[PDB]
Amino acid sequence: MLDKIVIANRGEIALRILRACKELGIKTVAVHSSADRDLKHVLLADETVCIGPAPSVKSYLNIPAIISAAEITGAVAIHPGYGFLSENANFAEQVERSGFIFIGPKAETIRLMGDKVSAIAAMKKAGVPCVPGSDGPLGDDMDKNRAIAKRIGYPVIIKASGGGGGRGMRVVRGDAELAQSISMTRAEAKAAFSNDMVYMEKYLENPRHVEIQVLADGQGNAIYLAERDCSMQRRHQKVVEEAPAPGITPELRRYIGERCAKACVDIGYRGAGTFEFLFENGEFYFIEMNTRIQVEHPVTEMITGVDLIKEQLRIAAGQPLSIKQEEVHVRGHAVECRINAEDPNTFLPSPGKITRFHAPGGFGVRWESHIYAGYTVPPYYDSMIGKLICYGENRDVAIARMKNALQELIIDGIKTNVDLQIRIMNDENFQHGGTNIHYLEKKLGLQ
Amino acid sequence: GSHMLDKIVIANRGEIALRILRACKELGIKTVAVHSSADRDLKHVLLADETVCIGPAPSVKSYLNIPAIISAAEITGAVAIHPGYGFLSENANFAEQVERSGFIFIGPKAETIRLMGDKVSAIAAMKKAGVPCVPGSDGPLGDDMDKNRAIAKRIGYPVIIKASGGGGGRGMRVVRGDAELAQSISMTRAEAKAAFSNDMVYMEKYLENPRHVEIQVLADGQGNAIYLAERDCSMQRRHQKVVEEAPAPGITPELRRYIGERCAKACVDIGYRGAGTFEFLFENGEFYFIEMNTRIQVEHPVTEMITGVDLIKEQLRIAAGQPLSIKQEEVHVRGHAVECRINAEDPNTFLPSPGKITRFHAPGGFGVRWESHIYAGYTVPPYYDSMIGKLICYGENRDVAIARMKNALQELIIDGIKTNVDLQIRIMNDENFQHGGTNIHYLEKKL
Ligand SMILES: Nc1ncnc2c1ncn2[C@@H]1O[C@H](COP(=O)(O)OP(=O)(O)O)[C@@H](O)[C@H]1O
Ligand SMILES: Nc1ncnc2c1ncn2[C@@H]1O[C@H](COP(=O)(O)OP(=O)(O)O)[C@@H](O)[C@H]1O
Ligand SMILES: Nc1ncnc2c1ncn2[C@@H]1O[C@H](COP(=O)(O)OP(=O)(O)O)[C@@H](O)[C@H]1O
Ligand SMILES: Nc1ncnc2c1ncn2[C@@H]1O[C@H](COP(=O)(O)OP(=O)(O)O)[C@@H](O)[C@H]1O
Ligand SMILES: [Mg+2]
Ligand SMILES: [Mg+2]
Repeated sequence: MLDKIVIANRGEIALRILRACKELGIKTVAVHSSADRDLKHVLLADETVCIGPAPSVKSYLNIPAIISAAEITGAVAIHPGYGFLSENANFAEQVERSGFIFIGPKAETIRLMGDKVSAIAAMKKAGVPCVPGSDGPLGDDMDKNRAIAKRIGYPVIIKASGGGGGRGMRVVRGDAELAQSISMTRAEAKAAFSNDMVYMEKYLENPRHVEIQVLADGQGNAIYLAERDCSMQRRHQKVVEEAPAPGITPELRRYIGERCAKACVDIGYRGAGTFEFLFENGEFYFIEMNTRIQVEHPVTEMITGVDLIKEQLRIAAGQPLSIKQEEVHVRGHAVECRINAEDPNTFLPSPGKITRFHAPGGFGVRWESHIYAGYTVPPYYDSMIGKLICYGENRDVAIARMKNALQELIIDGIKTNVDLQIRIMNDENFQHGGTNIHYLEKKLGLQ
Repeated sequence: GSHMLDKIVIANRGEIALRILRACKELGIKTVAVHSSADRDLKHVLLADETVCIGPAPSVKSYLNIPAIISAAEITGAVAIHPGYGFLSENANFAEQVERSGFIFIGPKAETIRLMGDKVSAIAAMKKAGVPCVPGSDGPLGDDMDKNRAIAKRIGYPVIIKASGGGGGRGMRVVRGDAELAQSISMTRAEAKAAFSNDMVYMEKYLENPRHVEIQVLADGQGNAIYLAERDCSMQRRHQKVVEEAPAPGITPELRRYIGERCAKACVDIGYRGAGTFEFLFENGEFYFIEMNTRIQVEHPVTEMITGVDLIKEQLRIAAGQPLSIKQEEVHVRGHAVECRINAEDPNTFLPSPGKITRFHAPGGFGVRWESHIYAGYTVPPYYDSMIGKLICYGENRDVAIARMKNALQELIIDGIKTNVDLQIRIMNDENFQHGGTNIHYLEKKL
């Protein structure tokens, strides 16, 4: 019944969604900005509609233009991908009210779980352990704020409730920096996400980032698809993700997986989502839920055989999961390296025209990207231009294949992080596995 | 497990040389690329640790230059040579010379190449082993036409003349009656002598309605052997394969086990070592042996997708003296995979299309695998086979595999030369291919 869907996104994820539609005989409508007319998926799409000028605020965040596009092409559903309006409760409400299927959760669920402050409360209520913190928004009373920081114990982190992508988070190591770190985060969050709401959380020094993939049909069925380790980070943003997570025992996998599946049923969750945790000394601590598909979804696909984009579409078309928990089986290992148009050392954005391009191939090699020779990477958007995912019968083979595939990958004409990713694959501690969320920056000697 | 071979010479070119190169690099084996003077810019040559030019462009002077190839191993201090497919891979003289010079032939023992590689000797052995063959001259044809007419009378007059030392569909002519017989034997002998340096021909009954079904084997040479399902390769032009798939449609679990066990038994009985394929004509529920490839095959990736076994790595493990790791009961068929060969030829007149590839884009996505050395800027030489790449698509079922293939072929861009991409698109759209079980004559009849 999903004859035509609007892909409310761009770049690599838009192409990912397009491919899934194409395989399923579903008509595609590519909505794009005036800077994105030459996107790969825009050229492969059945229909195209320019929804605004180059800036995201004036295009991909343009709610009325996106709905109008669905309206005028007579689409039935809208896939928001990740970022942009995918976790915008207002968007979902309006799409559904306009008579279109929103390929994601109900808006009440987006507001419960997509907003971080409310998410933590709902998880402390439902029987999921969280990181000790302010357990509410922070007020302007700075004596009250200091008491909190003393309860949980420095270092602490100030986090934006409406934040994402590593934005709106500042680490506080003592009272001397607390007032100004709160103020600057409120400001950064206000200008980046609207919402100036911030809370306080204990800053964990030695955890790993372990996240649990879930699918739920909104009819009372909910499964978990093992986990992903995403501990290799810079500026609180993921650089390498892998699945399964090393060193996670079957007893722990089942413990935490069942909690997340239970949480989904208890909240009536609908679609794909990810529960993100800080994992340290054998314990999981909930930090946030992404109520949407995630960038790193392919590594889970490769180890399970489950097509998560197709599953999202199954759920949106009103069909229950026909995958049961005992039918989920992990085989092998997959690693994903994000490819970013940025300086390999300074990490400042590198827009420009790609003058030469060559993609890697081979058994277990999966290249996810819209880039091509002669494609100009625009300055307006996130720097991630592609994803390289390698699968292998085991983790050593996955990493060996990634080294090989990074050696084949050519992207000339702009700076990229390919050199960085080769360095990480060659890191003896990454090869042993289980490095923490602070490792990459420590290795790079980043003050 | 034991240490891998330190260093190998890859004694081939094109897509199979790159495939072997990738396997070496995952296993930490150093690579030596021997190449002709026309192949300096091959992708695997550009990736190889060491390169040696073994002669000028013509294959006779380079990839068939036995002493140059062996000398190359010695100069680089390689310990083994992998012959790929074609060229010297089923040349028993080469395998002997390789061993007598102190290197490992990553292949069967030379004795086994003579027994099973030669088509006349292989028919004889299999018949003595109690393996059904196609009725035929059961011996080389001589020069007196009365005796040759008499053999055709016995078996029945669609007959085919086949070169004992032939391969790639070459050195084969169908004969409909007496009038054509003398000239057909004569032309087949002359073609064989020029192509394979062996003018030996035999006569076989020409089967009207069979499918091409072949069984993958893997033997450690120590007495253990397994099979890895079957492949159907019935879509052919000039008796050479165009599309391959695995598993073969209409082959049951019970039937697969029947033929697989017999092939595995045959390996133990003849002392086979390495990867191999037994090729059958499958007609009226019965298998009839036609040949054994005593080497890796072009289409090995379809079997890898549906079994998870890395056939090249297994070749290298076995050549390192490792016994088979994989037991028969560990081998499981999952899903379905299709391969479309990509050839630089006119899609309609099949005229060779050498030249510079000016634009190139590989297909990507879940379940899509691309096996090719080609790149934008690369010149396809006129000296060698037209096959420039292989596209392989996997799905949870055959319908999914075929829809994915369609889409992948549509994404593929190769400008500058003519290719058969458009024929493969016609084939995926063919109602009878979609049905399955089309016979070996279908593609040419469709045309
Ligand atoms: N709440 C949000 N609002 C707007 N954009 C977001 C939000 N969360 C994430 N994004 C954006 O979506 C993209 C993917 O986010 P990222 O955190 O890199 O991946 P993931 O969370 O899927 O692992 C980034 O460009 C990021 O800035
Ligand atoms: N309490 C904490 N202690 C230590 N690190 C944290 C904490 N909260 C977040 N982080 C760091 O920031 C990363 C992203 O956290 P998250 O809350 O999911 O932010 P985002 O919304 O940007 O995805 C984590 O992987 C971790 O490295
Ligand atoms: N006995 C042989 N002598 C020389 N070349 C061969 C021989 N057998 C196969 N080839 C070549 O090897 C390549 C692969 O053979 P082909 O028949 O296409 O694949 P396969 O038999 O692996 O399915 C082709 O170029 C073919 O011409
Ligand atoms: N007896 C036969 N009757 C009909 N077709 C045949 C026969 N033998 C071979 N062929 C056709 O030629 C193809 C190649 O046969 P094969 O002996 O494997 O030659 P090659 O060494 O060239 O691979 C087969 O797949 C089949 O389609
Ligand atoms: Mg997060
Ligand atoms: Mg053959």
